[PDB]
Amino acid sequence: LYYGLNLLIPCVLISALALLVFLLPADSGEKISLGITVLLSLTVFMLLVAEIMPSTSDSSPSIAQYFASTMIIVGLSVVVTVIVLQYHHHDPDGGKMPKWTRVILLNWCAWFLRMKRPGEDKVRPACQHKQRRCSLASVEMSAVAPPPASNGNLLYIGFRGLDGVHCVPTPDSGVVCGRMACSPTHDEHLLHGGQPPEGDPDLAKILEEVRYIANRFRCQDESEAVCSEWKFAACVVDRLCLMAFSVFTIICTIGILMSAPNFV
Amino acid sequence: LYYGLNLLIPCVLISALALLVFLLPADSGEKISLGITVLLSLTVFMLLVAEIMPSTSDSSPSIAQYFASTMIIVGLSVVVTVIVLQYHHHDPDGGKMPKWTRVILLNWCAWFLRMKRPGEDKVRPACQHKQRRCSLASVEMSAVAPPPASNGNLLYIGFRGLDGVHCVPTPDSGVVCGRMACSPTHDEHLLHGGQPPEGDPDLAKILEEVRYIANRFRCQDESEAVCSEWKFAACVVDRLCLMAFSVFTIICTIGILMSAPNFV
Amino acid sequence: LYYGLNLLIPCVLISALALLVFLLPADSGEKISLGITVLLSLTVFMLLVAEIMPSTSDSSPSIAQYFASTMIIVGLSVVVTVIVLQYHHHDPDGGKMPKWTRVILLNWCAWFLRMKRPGEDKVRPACQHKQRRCSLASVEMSAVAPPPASNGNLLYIGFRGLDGVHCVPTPDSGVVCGRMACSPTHDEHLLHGGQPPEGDPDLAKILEEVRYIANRFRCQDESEAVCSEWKFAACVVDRLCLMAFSVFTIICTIGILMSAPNFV
Amino acid sequence: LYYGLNLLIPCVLISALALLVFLLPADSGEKISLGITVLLSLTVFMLLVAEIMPSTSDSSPSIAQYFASTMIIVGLSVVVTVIVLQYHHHDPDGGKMPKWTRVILLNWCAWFLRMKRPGEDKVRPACQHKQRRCSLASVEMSAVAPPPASNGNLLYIGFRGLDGVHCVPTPDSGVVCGRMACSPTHDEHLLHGGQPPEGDPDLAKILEEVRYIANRFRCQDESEAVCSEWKFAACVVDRLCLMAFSVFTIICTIGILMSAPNFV
Amino acid sequence: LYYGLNLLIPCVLISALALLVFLLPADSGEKISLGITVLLSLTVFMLLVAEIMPSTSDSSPSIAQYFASTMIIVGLSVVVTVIVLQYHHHDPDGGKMPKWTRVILLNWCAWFLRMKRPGEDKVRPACQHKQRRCSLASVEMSAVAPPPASNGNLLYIGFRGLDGVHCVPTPDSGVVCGRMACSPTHDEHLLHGGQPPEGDPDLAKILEEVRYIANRFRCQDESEAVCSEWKFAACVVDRLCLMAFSVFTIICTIGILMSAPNFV
Repeated sequence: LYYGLNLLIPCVLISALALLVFLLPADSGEKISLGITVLLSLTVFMLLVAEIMPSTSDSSPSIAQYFASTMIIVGLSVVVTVIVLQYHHHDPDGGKMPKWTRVILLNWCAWFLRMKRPGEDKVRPACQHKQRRCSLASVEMSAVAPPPASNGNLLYIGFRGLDGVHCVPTPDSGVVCGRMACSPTHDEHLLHGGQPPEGDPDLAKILEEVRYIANRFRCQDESEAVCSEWKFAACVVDRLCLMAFSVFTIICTIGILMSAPNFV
Repeated sequence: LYYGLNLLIPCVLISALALLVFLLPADSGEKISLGITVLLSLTVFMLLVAEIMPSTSDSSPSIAQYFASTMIIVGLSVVVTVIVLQYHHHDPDGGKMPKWTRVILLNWCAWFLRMKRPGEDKVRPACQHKQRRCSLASVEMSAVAPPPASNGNLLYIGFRGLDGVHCVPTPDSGVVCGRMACSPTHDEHLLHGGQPPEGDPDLAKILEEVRYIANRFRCQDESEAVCSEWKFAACVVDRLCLMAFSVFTIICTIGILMSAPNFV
Repeated sequence: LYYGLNLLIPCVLISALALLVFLLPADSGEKISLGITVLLSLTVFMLLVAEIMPSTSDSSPSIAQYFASTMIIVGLSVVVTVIVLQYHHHDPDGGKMPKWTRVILLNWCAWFLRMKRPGEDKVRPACQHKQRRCSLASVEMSAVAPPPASNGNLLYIGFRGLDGVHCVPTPDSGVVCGRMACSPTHDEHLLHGGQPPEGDPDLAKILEEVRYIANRFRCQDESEAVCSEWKFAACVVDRLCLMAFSVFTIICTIGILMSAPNFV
Repeated sequence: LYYGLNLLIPCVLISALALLVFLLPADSGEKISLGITVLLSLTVFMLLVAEIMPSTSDSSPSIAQYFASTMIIVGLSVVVTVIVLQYHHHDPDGGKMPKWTRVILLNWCAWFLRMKRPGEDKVRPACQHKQRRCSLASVEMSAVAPPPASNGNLLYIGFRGLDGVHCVPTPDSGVVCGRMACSPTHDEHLLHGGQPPEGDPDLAKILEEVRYIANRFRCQDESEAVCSEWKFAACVVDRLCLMAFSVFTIICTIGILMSAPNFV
Repeated sequence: LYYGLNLLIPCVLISALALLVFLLPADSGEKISLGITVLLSLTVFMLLVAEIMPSTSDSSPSIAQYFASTMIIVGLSVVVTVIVLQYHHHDPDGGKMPKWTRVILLNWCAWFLRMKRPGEDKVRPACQHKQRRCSLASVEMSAVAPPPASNGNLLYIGFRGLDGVHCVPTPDSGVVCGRMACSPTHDEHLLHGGQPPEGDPDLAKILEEVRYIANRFRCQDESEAVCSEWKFAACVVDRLCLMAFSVFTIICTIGILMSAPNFV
């Protein structure tokens, strides 16, 4: 009665912790260590195995096969932890070349947020009207800008979209000579009470330095955004590995349960 | 004499450390590891158990049941540690969907600060006057703004409450044409000593860039505030788990004490 | 000859490391783990004890009592480590209510810097003149401001002391109409070369935003100062616990030494 | 059947983790610990060896030689981990004197990005035209500035290249007296509507302080860049050590496989 | 053949790692733990010793003395690690009073950079001319300012040297009334085109707030500089301890080698 419980509780707990390690968010600070830490908890347990199946007295290959399979599984998990952490730095050494895994990471992120399976993708409010049709705004295979949206598309084309209307307004809109809203129509005599349009050119340099420091801060902001994106990609890969290993763990448990009468 | 002490001191110390781990604040840096670290301290101790109850010589299911229960308890604690840490990042992968646990976290935070049990909620200075009544300022089921307070309500409606009087003063107050306090009454001839009301439009752009960098800093401030809120939620969940497991640990100790004569 | 040395060196080293852990500064990042790490170093050592005093072959309660006492001491130390770390975050959950331990922490900090024992408090340069007397500047039981000093009192009453002379100069000093030092005496005709006293009101808004960002930075400065104060309080509590446990460790060592002939 | 598997799976897993540790990016926070952590996982395993080859009962030098070789390999790896981490701080104590390893690190970084082996260096689009020739812009043995490029050469000569045309425009270009583009040709009567060219000298001091704080921020930016360069150098050295130890591990595995029939 | 190798390789590896731990830079984050981590690697190894020299079967004081010496050495190293880390925070509790170890740390830093031994101090380019003589600029026993240099002396006397010529130019230089270089000679009629010398006093307040935030940033810069100095001092003390323990380790190895025939 105590043998089965003492052999099942620790193994089941270790198998559950192995999955919980990946279920944890992308904590690059501790993950790389946590994945190994759990492994240590198994090594000590291996000693107890020597009591029930010594390496020179008892010959029980049945449970030894399952133990070796679990050891290989945890080793592969610890190894893939390093590959996952690799996506957090992207050192210049190379390896995981960019422009290849980004399309897969974006697809995974879109499938996690917007479910794709028939349970929620097909069974949902839909119609055959223009609300689900496609046009020049959807089919952008020719490198067309995205539609105007507040999720990072309206201000994107403006700020990040260099050479656009916000920075290069070459299209003749007629505001410089047709409208007077904050734009005098070819008014060359508009003087600031007898002075030029600018009180002191030093203000221009002050504004330039202010914009320079603002861009310096935006550089760190973009670095933090890239770090967050790398963390999200690592978490997505961890979730994928968890989903993949879930089936293997379930199969191993089913085999150990169905093969228990053969040994016990 | 030495057997009972040697079997009680380590188990009691481990049971106390298991609770102290949750009693620790929400230290995401070490908590995720600490919860596992303590577990290691038990694994080695398990070896000592093999001396008193070998897995193939002695059959003592009485204490084995309690040992397995303690192992399952610590495993569940380590597993819930990961669920708690999950509330610290809220990755885009999903899982703990927001807008559901926030109402429970706020309720727990309000109950911890403002006690709700009869010991302090009912036995306190109270009266049947307007000080405890309700009005349009308390019953805000129609999405009404909170009362004016300095705890994050007076400046909230002003700054975060867009489209309000601070940004969209559409209500005709009469200050633009009835009062002269920092608001000339339709005075179109008010010139800055012969110059327009503004010395140089470049100052407007300088102020705009200053406000832009101020908003950039406020973004990081809000990120830090959200991180602190997530840490507080994790600490609240840890305290809840501690309170829940306290009864289980007390019951286990009472059972081990009352069942000691059966084994010893 | 080897038995006594092998039993004394590890125990003495562990007892010294237990105290050195608290002697370490308030390193919240590693302390919480360090206190537990040392504990692990003892668990393995316990295995060696099983060789000299098996749990079912040898009955030696003499040294077993001291071993259990040391185990309880290290467990209490590890437990108090969590209480110490609790003073580093002060989560909204409650527990260590403020306004109670602050007066004790300040007293401990003043006693550590300014020694209070007769060895250095009484034996020091002193006299019965006004240098050691008290007046309205020392007896501030009526919530009086502290004396003017550069240790955080001169600028404190100025900046942090709202409603004072620096922000609300209600006392009629006579500088607005009696002195002309940076204060024209009721000079309403003082114009900036024909212009108002201010060139552009936009400069006022620029200065206001500059002061706003300065206050935003001062907020983080105050947060860091509070964190440093919490770290100092944790270090003070650690030093107090070290001083308390020093006597217990000395008594345990004296007992083990005087009781050695009984066992050895 | 179980003996060979139980002796091969753990050893192979440890050998793979030893290489994966170096395959991990330059994580100075955990690397220094990770390299040692894996070592611990071997120590416990050594205990199991005592079951198959006790230190006083069985004499099997064949596998003992391979075990000692693996132990020495992991020890050398752990030792070189410290030398790698040394490149992350470069303390004033000395040791790894600069100006010597920089030329090797740059060469390694250029070889990793731009492959040098014949597989990709020689087999690639090339021609005997000027596209592959050399001139005064390529042969810069006389300390000549690099060609103008956007990879850190166009703005480098401008900002970091003190005493240049951007800061010391001594070459007579003729813009001060030949061109009027933002440079009045010796126009001494150009007044800002009756005022000097500058409205207020205080703006000059404001711009000077703005540039001072910008340089203060650039100092931290350069510190972060140097830290990133040190991390990249550490990662390059780790990859080099990995490539070096790969051949040794392969040779050890081949020897253990070919020498298995002698022992088994 | 296997006994000697199995007893020498682990001990030698541990002795080398003990020194490599100190050879590592002053990593306060991991050092405090690393020093203890290595210790754990020894505890497990101690178990193996019980196989060759049980605590109740074999009496071998020869190697037991060396084992106890190594244990005491590693314990003293771990203890001194805490004293080294103490120099990283300098808590208000006291202990290592400043103004005493600073002169020793500076001397050690100067001896490490500028070698003092005859191998490099005496054997170097030197002469008996004024290049090696002393004058009022070298003998500064009367608290004289250091010579003008770019290593932190030219700008030091200017910025940090309050009450100097940069802030208190009391010496009558004659520039206020003798030179017109950015200093009108008692020109009271110099008006900014009919306006006072300053366009708007608000610019003075803006510059004052800019300087205030610059000083706030300089405060954090000085804090980081002090932290770096403390880290350098800790690294210097670690190197000193390494050099001290090198002789002890060499003596222990020589003794173990010369005393091997007595035991083996």
